[PDB]
Amino acid sequence: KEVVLLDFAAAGGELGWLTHPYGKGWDLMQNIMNDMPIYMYSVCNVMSGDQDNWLRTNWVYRGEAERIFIELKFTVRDCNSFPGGASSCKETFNLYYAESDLDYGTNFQKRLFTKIDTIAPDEITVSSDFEARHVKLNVEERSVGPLTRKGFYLAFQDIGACVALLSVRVYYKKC
Amino acid sequence: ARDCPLVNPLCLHPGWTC
Ligand SMILES: *CCC(=O)N1CN(C(=O)CC*)CN(C(=O)CC*)C1
Repeated sequence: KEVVLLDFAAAGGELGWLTHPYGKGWDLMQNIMNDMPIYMYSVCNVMSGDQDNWLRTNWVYRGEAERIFIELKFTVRDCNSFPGGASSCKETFNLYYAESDLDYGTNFQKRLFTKIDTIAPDEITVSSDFEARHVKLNVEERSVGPLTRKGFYLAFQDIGACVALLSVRVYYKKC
Repeated sequence: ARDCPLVNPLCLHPGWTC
């Protein structure tokens, strides 16, 4: 019933998402756990101010899809949990999309993106949870459409949160 | 260099690369 267009957790870290700026900002992290590779897109520049960190997906061919469903699983760390810890810290990030008939390739083009929503965690990671070695995984879902162009990008803007994306699943529904 | 803080407890498991 759900036809998967993009699946970050399963994609072995090979999608070539684009980050702006450079390599300061969002960072692709890899480890192996339970003899299964594991990917997190992470950023935590909570100390220095004026953070504007963008992450853009590969281009997704829409095909039959007219309404898409974007499921995210992420962690967000408590702004008071930083020994030191700045007044530039935030606990949300922004989700955007862009439709086009054309690949952008490598010029990022934030100006063509439309804001879907502010994404806020139900479960904030606190210093206690590091002690228990247990993960508070937020699950949030948004919907966009109708889509009418050949393809689309998702993008993520961080403005100074300590965020990890574990899962980004994009699908449409066929009945 | 990236000396930034640990995003979540998954980071306690060694071998992470960036
Ligand atoms: C700020 C993110 C970062 O680069 N580091 C913190 N950290 C983690 O968040 C692991 C989950 C450990 N680091 C690395 O793995 C650097 C590649 C440093």
